[PDB]
Amino acid sequence: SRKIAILGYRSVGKSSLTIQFVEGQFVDSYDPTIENTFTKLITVNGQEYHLQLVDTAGQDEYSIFPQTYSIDINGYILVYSVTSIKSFEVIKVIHGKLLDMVGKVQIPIMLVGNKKDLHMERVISYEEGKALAESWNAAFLESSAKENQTAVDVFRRIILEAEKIDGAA
Ligand SMILES: Nc1nc2c(ncn2[C@@H]2O[C@H](COP(=O)(O)OP(=O)(O)O)[C@@H](O)[C@H]2O)c(=O)[nH]1
Ligand SMILES: [Mg+2]
Repeated sequence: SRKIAILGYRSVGKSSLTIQFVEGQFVDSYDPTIENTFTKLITVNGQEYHLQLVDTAGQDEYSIFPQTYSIDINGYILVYSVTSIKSFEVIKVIHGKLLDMVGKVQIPIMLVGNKKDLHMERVISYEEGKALAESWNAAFLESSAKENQTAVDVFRRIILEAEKIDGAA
């Protein structure tokens, strides 16, 4: 049982992949940007896995200081956009600090790149992102809400690293 926190700029497509991922199905999904908690129970290798993710925007991209973000999770999935130097740079910021705040051990970190159909432009480099995810020992993933297959790939790849990071902490 681990809850993964979602950190994605505005209209980055959080709610889109949150619904497409959790359900594992690309549905119409065309609502505003409401915050909430989601859940996804699945079995990997016969082993049960219960994940719960949240999409919030209290103040900052996610606010490091007390602001309803004092949840009790055990995961983190930051969504970076292949078009918003803002989405990926802030994600790298909130992380640096956040990490610095908890000063804990290796926790499940997932760097997912949403809005893949935009990658056609790819403003951020797969590398820079690689070195980043490698820095925190996180996994770098690039998918699209409008695409299930990609999502799925993010579901397995994450649970996987989730395993490694678990061995550490
Ligand atoms: N091109 C593209 N747009 C997406 C994708 N996922 C969501 N979006 C966009 O996200 C925008 C806002 O919806 P939403 O999912 O609520 O983003 P959120 O405000 O960050 O949660 C809409 O303009 C959607 O087109 C995607 O996979 N590809
Ligand atoms: Mg939203």
